[PDB]
Amino acid sequence: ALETVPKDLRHLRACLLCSLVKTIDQFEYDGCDNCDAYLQMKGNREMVYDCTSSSFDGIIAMMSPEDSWVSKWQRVSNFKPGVYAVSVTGRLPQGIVRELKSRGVAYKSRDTAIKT
Amino acid sequence: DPNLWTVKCKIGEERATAISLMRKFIAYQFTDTPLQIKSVVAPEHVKGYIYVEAYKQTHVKQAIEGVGNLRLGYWNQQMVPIKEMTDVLKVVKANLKPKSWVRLKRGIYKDDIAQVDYVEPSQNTISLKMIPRIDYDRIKA
Ligand SMILES: [Zn+2]
Repeated sequence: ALETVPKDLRHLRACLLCSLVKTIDQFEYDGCDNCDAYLQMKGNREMVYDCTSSSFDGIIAMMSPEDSWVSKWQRVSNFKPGVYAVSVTGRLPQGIVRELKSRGVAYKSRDTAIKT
Repeated sequence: DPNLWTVKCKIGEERATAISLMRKFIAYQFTDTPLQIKSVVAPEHVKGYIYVEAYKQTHVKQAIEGVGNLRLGYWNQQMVPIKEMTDVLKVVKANLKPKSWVRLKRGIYKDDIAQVDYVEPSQNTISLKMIPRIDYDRIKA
């Protein structure tokens, strides 16, 4: 859709669950298109700046996650096609990871980048 | 398993290239001329050519036809062997972490190893820890 493409290249971030790369206006107006019932990041800026960070790199144009070699390697085949990232550094605080396990969402470390 | 092709782009226009081809795909997925591409890879460590996912070489030629950023590398489409689908996604150590060690680019303490103290959430400025090397206004006039 037209909402998952970031409009402007300035002030864009990436989430730590689905690595959704968008602009700061879409994460606040619309939020995470791949998780809205567990994260609820539409309607504020503290939750957008808490889970989603700017420290990320690498950009991919995911279009057919059901048939592509890159989507299975990043475990993003059960997500919506759009702008994604390949290494989103950081970690969630011990304030939102405890509720994700009780609801059935296994928070995985999307950081496939190596350390030294 | 889909193949990966390498196309040539303008130096300085990698992210603009990706954000333009994504909007072409969304602008033609419902017409009689759709796009056969799966994804386009654009690493941040490269500067000059990008990567694209398609099964055959005719699909990249019939998809990138009409773009002015990809008119130079339009006559030739190299192919990588299968063991190179993995080294493209590797990133060596974003680059924003407190209590870390960064250096300067401009100003007076050029190429001087410093430390980060606090990060501003506005993504405008950043706190740095350096040591002053001025004369305390004794030698200069
Ligand atoms: Zn996510």
